[PDB]
Amino acid sequence: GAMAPSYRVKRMDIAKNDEECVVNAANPRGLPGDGVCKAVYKKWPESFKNSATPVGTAKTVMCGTYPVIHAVGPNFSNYTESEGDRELAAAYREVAKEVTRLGVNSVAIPLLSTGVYSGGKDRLTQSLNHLFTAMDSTDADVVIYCRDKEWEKKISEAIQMRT
Ligand SMILES: [Cl-]
Ligand SMILES: [Cl-]
Ligand SMILES: [Cl-]
Repeated sequence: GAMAPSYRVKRMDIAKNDEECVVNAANPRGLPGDGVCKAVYKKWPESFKNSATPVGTAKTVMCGTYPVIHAVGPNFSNYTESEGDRELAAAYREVAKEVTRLGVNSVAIPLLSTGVYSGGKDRLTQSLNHLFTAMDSTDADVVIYCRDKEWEKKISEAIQMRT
């Protein structure tokens, strides 16, 4: 575990993370995809061997000894708000199980279902709160990656609000 487990946020490419493992915002089919998933495919393509997994689950594949946790958030274009919310919470719970199982002291994590899978809605708060629900009981240092300056501010405020 980390000596004083923390949450931090960074505005940069998660493919350049400084953590002991990465969470991919994966598609269920293990395809290279777009956004976070395409960056993860370019950086850790070996981790896409048998990475396909259902919505609401996480499947870890090693790239060398570096773990890539493929977490499949719901596409809110396809799910109802209710079912999508349930699956988004579940994906994060599976990430917490994997991070725990791997024994890492740190993890780089994107906000699941906030991009192409958001169904055109702002889901920062919904996705981050499900991340917290899942990760709060873990003792890894969590580093949340985002790309938008306004998101960085909002994520940072939500972290600081709890401390
Ligand atoms: Cl960058
Ligand atoms: Cl997404
Ligand atoms: Cl972002």
